[PDB]
Amino acid sequence: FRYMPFSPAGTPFGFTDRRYLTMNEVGYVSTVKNSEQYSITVSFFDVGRFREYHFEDLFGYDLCFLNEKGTLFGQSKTGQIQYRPHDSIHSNWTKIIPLQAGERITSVAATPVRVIVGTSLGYFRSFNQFGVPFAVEKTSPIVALTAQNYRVFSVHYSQFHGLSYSLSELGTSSKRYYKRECPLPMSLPNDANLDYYNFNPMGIKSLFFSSYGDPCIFGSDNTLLLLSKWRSPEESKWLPILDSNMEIWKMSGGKETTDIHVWPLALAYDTLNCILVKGKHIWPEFPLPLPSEMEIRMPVFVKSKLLEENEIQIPVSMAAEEEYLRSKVLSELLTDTLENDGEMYGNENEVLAALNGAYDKALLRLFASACSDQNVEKALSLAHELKQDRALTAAVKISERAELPSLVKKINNIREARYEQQLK
Amino acid sequence: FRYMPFSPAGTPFGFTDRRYLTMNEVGYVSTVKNSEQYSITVSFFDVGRFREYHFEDLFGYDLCFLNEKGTLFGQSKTGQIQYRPHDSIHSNWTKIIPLQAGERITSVAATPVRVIVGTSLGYFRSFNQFGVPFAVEKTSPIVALTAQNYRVFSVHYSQFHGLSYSLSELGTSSKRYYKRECPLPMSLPNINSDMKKDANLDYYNFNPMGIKSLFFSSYGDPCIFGSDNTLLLLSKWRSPEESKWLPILDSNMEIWKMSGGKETTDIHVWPLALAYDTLNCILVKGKHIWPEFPLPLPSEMEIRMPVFVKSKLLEENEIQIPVSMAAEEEYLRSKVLSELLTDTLENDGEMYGNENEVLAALNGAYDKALLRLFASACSDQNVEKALSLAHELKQDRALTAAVKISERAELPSLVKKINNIREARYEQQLK
Amino acid sequence: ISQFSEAYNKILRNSSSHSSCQLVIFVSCLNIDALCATKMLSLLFKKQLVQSQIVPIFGYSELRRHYSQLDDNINSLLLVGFGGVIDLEAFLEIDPQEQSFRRDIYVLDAHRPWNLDNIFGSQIIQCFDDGTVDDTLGEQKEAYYKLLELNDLSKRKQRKKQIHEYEGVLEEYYSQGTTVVNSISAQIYSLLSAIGETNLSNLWLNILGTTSLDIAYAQVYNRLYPLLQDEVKRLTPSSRNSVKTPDTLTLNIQPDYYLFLLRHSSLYDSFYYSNYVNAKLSLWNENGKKRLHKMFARMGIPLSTAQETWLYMDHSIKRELGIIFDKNLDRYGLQDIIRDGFVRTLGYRGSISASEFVEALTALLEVGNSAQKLTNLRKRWVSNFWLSWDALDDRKVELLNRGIQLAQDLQRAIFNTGVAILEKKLIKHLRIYRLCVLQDGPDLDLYRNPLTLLRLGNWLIECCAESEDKQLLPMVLASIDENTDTYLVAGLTPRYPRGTKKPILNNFSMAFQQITAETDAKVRIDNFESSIIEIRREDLSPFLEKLTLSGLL
Repeated sequence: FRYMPFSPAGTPFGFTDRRYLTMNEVGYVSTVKNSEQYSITVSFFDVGRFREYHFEDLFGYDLCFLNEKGTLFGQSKTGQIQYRPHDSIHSNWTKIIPLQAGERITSVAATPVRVIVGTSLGYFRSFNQFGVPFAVEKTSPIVALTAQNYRVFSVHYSQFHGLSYSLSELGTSSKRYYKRECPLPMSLPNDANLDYYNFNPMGIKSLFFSSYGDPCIFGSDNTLLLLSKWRSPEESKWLPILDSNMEIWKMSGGKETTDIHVWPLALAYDTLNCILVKGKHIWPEFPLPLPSEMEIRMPVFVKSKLLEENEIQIPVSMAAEEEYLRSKVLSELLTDTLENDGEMYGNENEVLAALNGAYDKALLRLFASACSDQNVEKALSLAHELKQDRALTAAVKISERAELPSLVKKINNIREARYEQQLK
Repeated sequence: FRYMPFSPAGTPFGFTDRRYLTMNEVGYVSTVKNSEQYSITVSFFDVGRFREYHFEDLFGYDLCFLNEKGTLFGQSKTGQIQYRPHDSIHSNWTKIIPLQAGERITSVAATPVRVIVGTSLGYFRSFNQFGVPFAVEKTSPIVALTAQNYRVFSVHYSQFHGLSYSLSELGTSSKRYYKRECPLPMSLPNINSDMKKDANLDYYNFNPMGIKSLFFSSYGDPCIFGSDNTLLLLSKWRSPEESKWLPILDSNMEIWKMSGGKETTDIHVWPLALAYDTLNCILVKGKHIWPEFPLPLPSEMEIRMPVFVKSKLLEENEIQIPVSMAAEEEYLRSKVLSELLTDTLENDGEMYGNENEVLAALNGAYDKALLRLFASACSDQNVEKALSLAHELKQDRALTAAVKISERAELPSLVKKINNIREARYEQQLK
Repeated sequence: ISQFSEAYNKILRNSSSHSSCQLVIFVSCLNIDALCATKMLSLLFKKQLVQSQIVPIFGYSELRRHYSQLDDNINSLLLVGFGGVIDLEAFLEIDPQEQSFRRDIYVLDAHRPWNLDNIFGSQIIQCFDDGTVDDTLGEQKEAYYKLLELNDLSKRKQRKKQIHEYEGVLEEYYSQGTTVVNSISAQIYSLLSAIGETNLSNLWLNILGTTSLDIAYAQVYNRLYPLLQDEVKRLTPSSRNSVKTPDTLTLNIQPDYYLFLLRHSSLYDSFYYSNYVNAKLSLWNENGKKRLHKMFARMGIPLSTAQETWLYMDHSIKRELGIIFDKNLDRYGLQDIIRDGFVRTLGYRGSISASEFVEALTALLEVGNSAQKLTNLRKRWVSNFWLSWDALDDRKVELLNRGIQLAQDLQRAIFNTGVAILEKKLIKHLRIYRLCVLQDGPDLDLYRNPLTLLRLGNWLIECCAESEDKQLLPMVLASIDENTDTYLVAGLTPRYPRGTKKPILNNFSMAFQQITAETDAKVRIDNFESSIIEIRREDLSPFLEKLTLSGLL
């Protein structure tokens, strides 16, 4: 195995002399090669907030990470790093990380109060915002890093066992571990495609943290994985709430192309930000693409059934099952976030009220279909999943219209049982 | 690494066009292929309660799992599943699970309140008894499943990892984990170069992991039986950091003792059911290790701890074991069973209503077997070894019997040491 | 002392209101580089959404009548290159009023002699002092610093001599000739890069001004041969050609020549300014009007396919000159022709480089239109300035070629009389310089506006650019068109034939202070640039008698 330098949302060179160093919601950092040196150009999307600047690269940095306060650079061959803050008040600092024979820096990370540097031999060296060292730790080799505030999330991959991930928090008292090298369910891969595989042996396109406190990962299998309930190890699980193949197929009309990929940028509570790249290569080049937004969809479909019923269109009855799965995951995560962290924007209550109303409404469409096919028993289990008290009243009217008097009395027993538990 | 569809106690075709889909304590499900389709006939051991029936298959359902309430069928290629209840109250239902290119259903499971469908990519899709879909969970690829009406037990394995075990329960509100992906050190099958022309090559091609059968016990303990012919039982499953695997049975020593010290390979053990003291099996005689059409009568085989020497048994001579040697094996067997039965009653309570008589008889035989080793230590004048054996006694009446063995062996210093243990236990009991 | 990002944010908050909080900038029109620096500053002030007011000023005596009479609440005055030599705070009194003052100008002076008060002792004159000169007369830390505060009969007597020791180092200093060391293109473009705004129009704009100084000095832009190279590669728009895009303004590099405006047109009127290049060799007419006819009429120059042959398949002939002058390289060795240069295109509408482009801007600034005539002469040059500033859009196309066809007659006009004053033989090397007085010829009207005069000297400094291994001194000319003998006399610089080792800036402005200090008998320095003054007819003859003895070089 060869330890290649990894960067968040980076693209390889290909047949050109320029590429993207890093890419996130703040902006993008790229490099332009000239006759004797390298040239780093940093461009942002929000031109009105920060000042755009550029400088010549004499040392030849190949690693970069961008956060809301500065830019960190790192050299894998000589171990020389440099942190450049956007404000002129803070001064620049340069320090050389010691490296052994054959040791290369594979991934870097930066937070405004701590600096995280990972190597191929598993050396964990942590610095503060001024360069003062605190501790030297020996762990598994880190191949990927992402951070929002305090948290350190490292992906580990050894020579023999490999494929694991760790989750930690750099608190004021001591470093606390929530997960200790749990196995990663990401699928490994079994010319544009050939060149990308060598530079990126694991196929990790991009990785970032969500705005609501949950870690997200996007592997080579093009499935958006959502880590829910990370504060409790008893109920911590991965949730694939979005499937790439289903979203492209429904919007286009019922076909499936090859040259239209989905590169992830950010996720801010409703849609996944992306760049529509059209061409042979899977990596973008220089034009300025407009950012697009894709609506989140659960990957639950059949392929033979969609062709018989015919941009490909989905009917009413089939979409009620997908709407039930999507609303159930989002309502549970939003409830636990507000009861533990509170409000963040100030409009979470209107989102929660609209989501809970659509959840009970979508369940009634499946409830009406069960009564039409005379399945009284399947209709009984659907009534217990209702949350609001007004949804139970609406279930009685669907049952009386379908001429089922025994189903009507069963709804009333659920109502009396919830009122007794509420008074205890 | 290409996977294979796994079923509980499934047998391959071999040199025929017919095989068994699944096999358990309820009954057996077999299929007969006559040149165009499959004919699934489900037979049971209890002819009095249920009625034997059969039907014609037009989809080729190879994955099956049988429980006390119904029969589940699954298709690894198209993803079409079907559940058939035995009683006439509930009606049949058909649903097609969507599957991508490459992805196939490897193992299915069925409980009366939850439906478990596992895939080759590790997608965990769970359904209820009415068909309402739940949340989709992405985990490691599942290769083996077993359940007994309430919990989900998954075994994970890939090409860059190794065999593991997970224990979870599908509750009414959310999924709760007892054990989450802990490593399982079960040995893999070692296929050599001479196995390519052997007649048992067909069994390993349908099941590369070598998992012959796996099921839960009558008292709720997880069990697994791999290709290494050693029955492994999971002890202390209520504590995640204290969970241990304890081998209480081995077939490789029992065949040699019953055959009079021979070296034949025509005798095997196929596990069907285990209710705390006897593993039900079928004595298959022949070259093949898998059963075929008509099943012989079931025999009874009591569990024995695999602690023997091979050179010592030949010098002392069905092979017979003496009194003195069997006391060490009886002590190891009774110690494991008494600890598990005590923790089961203090946390789950009674299940049949006769657990107290089993516990009283087991504790009496435990103290009695320790006295045989205690008498042997006094005869060889080892006073110090006899002191450590006295501390392992549970009942107060066993301490009185140890005094009489010590006085007969003419050891007055050993007598007073037994009385100090008696005074120490009475002081702790009053606190 | 002024970090470049700091003054921008500081001048931002001082006038950013939606009222008459008007900041106003001033610019001279007498310089091409003075224009192009200001144009890029205005447009970023548009997209930073501030109100403004732009006024040109052509005359140095005019500055009082344009500022010191009309002010209400202007807090932020801005100015481009006016007061490196004369102190404006002595020229204009500003009393200290309201240490954290009430109205603060900046300055963007580009010249070599500075003024010590304007950097040290700064209270309203916030000058541009960043990493421009790190050695801003580094010996000054005790001269004026002890001039500010100035038994003791033997002690103070020594202390007066130390002041007199400080007096000489302030006497040799403030007695130097002037140039521009660094163009104003260099400063503000570096400032915007500290802010970081990526537009190739800027990169097209900043290179224009430094291209203008290619005919006034040599090694100033020779330092900028890397800084042209890195930016066009760091601001690489594309790796492919990505053809048939009418937009996107692609930037490349291609070789080019002293023989100029070729890609626009006229290999015909190249024949004149090929003989300009042979005027750089050893002649002006004689051998060349034979010698040109080995290298030129080899192809008769057509009418219709000459839109194609000296546009396109002259690339077979530019190659052919490229394979002619490679064998004129180890043998001729005249390296005034092959040059690296720079070019741009518009997607369509022809390829236009920046060599010829500065040429159109000079001529279009020229033509394109008691004491009662000078007012109606001064209102012209401001007005015709104005139609050149809007030349930097795509919206001017059919006015762009207007200067082009204007330029290729003005040289034919200026060469028509240069050949006359040679053959008259009225250049006289008296002792130091050479003096020429164009008393009267034809077409005297094109010598009022001084921008033609430096070009006439630029042609005339090169007639004497032979070996001349003694007396490398430029000339002083004379001409008159209007009443009372105004006589816009001027001086030139000596030139080097691409071998500056000696420090040759100017000696005349030192003498120009002398004659102006003598009698004040109708002498004028009201024109802006110190290299041009005026004289009376009966004063030019005692002018030179004061100059043939006052050897100040």
